[PDB]
Amino acid sequence: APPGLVGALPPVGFFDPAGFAAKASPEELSRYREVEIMHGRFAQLAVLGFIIPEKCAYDGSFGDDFLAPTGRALEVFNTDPLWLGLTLAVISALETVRLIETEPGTRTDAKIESLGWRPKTESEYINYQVRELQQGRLAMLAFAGEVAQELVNDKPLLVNLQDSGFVSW
Amino acid sequence: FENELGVIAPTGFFDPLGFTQDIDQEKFDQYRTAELKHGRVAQLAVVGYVVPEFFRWGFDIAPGIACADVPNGVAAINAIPALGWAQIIFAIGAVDVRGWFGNFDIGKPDLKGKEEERALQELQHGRLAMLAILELLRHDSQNLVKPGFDGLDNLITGLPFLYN
Amino acid sequence: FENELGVIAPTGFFDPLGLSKNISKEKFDEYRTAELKHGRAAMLAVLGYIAPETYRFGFDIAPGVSTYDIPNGVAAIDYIPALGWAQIIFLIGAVDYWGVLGDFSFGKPDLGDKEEERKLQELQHGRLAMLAFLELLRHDSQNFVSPGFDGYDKMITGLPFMYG
Ligand code: CLA
Ligand SMILES: CC(=O)O[C@H]1CC(C)(C)C(=C=C/C(C)=C/C=C/C(C)=C/C=C/C=C(C)/C=C/C=C(\C)C(=O)C[C@@]23O[C@]2(C)C[C@@H](O)CC3(C)C)[C@](C)(O)C1
Ligand SMILES: CC1=C(C#C/C(C)=C/C=C/C(C)=C/C=C/C=C(C)/C=C/C=C(C)/C=C/[C@@]23O[C@]2(C)C[C@@H](O)CC3(C)C)C(C)(C)C[C@H](O)C1
Repeated sequence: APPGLVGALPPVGFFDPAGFAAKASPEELSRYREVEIMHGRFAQLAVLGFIIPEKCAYDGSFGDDFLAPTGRALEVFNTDPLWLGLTLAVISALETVRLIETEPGTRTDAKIESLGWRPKTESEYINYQVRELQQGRLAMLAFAGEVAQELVNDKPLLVNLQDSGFVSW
Repeated sequence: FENELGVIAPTGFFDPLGFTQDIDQEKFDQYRTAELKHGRVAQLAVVGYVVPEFFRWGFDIAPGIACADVPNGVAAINAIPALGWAQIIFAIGAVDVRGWFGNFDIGKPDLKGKEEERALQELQHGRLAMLAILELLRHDSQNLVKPGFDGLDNLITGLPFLYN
Repeated sequence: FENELGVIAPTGFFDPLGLSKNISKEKFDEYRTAELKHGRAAMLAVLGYIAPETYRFGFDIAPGVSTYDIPNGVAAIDYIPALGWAQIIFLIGAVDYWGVLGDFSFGKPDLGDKEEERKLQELQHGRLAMLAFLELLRHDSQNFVSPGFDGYDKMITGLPFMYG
């Protein structure tokens, strides 16, 4: 069914119930894959960002005002809004650098070849691409869930776990 | 080295961080020896954690002490005199390097046909036991440094029948 | 084997019990390796049984114990906790089997036209140091069991000026 995209794994297979990777063009599928990779990268970072500041609030490690009322990371919109604005601005600037340099079709290769490590063979690479994609998918789901849950009952993740009797700490 | 005992589903060849990239057969043989020995030790260690929870020997390790008073987990490395621990260590070493009270020919059965399958099974069990021994060590040591810190009481938390 | 290194004038070839007849050169290599290692360790012993009698380092070996109070000799063992002893034993082994922290090439000199004379000096010193350690252990242990035995209450009896 698929056209050679490195994705697709044993748990399910080629997951495409709605029929999008048959009604698209050769360039459209490339853009879809890029969209996937990028969303995942951001998400993964955002999940780690939700976890660590919130925990540092739970452990009294940043003072008694860090995420003041509850401890939710969605509370930065109340305490320090301009900091969040400037951070989104810096992200936007570096991503404008991306949009300028990278050309249509790439938009994912940061040319970070020597600055980091990489698998030496070729099969392992295919595996690492599949991994990046899978971690990104799981992170997308996790971020959506965290945001929805916190907007439902204003309460941090670890505390929502502690209450309601889902952990043992 | 993509075809050597240890390749089993789901993960075909689990060398993600490129360790078998540029190595000769000697180094991979050393790695396999370390893996097999580690696995065997881990399996014996897990069995050792479980069994003293419902049975203790009838002798008296160390001058006093007695085998039925010693704590069960990460402790008992500080409740047995150091000389006895050193002697046990060196005896295990004698069995390890010299291979002494550990090579009896009645210990190498004729695995008619099934040799490779049984080697693969032994390696996989070693892997599982290595992870299990890590979990047991973490739970015990953490709940020893600060009683609690996990909520889960008891040392072998998982088999509640032993009431421990 | 009556021409290999290790023959001096008092007792030229020492082998009364015939422990080196019919052996292959591989073994005699292993025997010489054991002799050299034991000799070096015995020298370091006969030097570590003396130094603490007038100079204790100062640090804390374990969380509560101080190397200012632990008695010297076959008594310090049961003071340092068994985990610390083990953590040492394994590091000494790391230096002994994998040859780490002990193979720095600038420690191996070029004895030139003396490499057959300094090796013999090393071996003979080791032979003497082994017997010295035997005597020190005898005195130490015999008095640690029954205090006052042999009458010479001190440790390094032969060096009275130290005030053992
Ligand atoms: C004096 C006794 C003695 C001797 C001479 C040997 C000899 C050997 N062992 Mg060995 N071993 C022993 C006791 C001994 N063992 C005991 C009691 C255990 C625990 C079951 C093991 C577990 C063991 C494993 C798992 C492996 C060896 C390996 C080896 C080989 C070389 C590596 C080595 O020892 O350097 C030691 C070098 C080190 C760097 C030591 C590592 C220290 C670890 C990481 C942390 C130490 C934790 C702490 C100090 C000990 C707590 C446990 C203790 C209280 C029981 C060699 C044949 C290795 C092998 O076959 O080839 C690779 C190997 O993989 N041994
Ligand atoms: C820099 C350079 O030069 O080279 C670089 C190149 C390159 C490639 C960048 C490099 C790399 C790789 C990197 C950085 C890889 C990073 C990968 C990363 C960071 C992957 C995160 C996954 C997180 C997940 C899946 C979250 C799960 C979370 C899940 C599934 C949850 O359930 C969360 C949860 O909330 C729910 C939803 C409900 C809550 O009630 C309960 C909890 C809280 C449990 C290197 C190695 O750095 C070198
Ligand atoms: C330093 C220190 C410690 C220590 C220690 C250590 C490691 C001490 C080590 C002691 C050690 C290593 C003692 C070896 C003796 C070997 C001997 C005597 C060999 C004799 C061999 C003899 C006498 C002769 C043999 C033969 O002549 C025969 C019989 C016939 C001939 O044909 C052949 C030859 C010539 C070979 C403690 C205790 C751990 C704690 C303390 O706090 C600090």
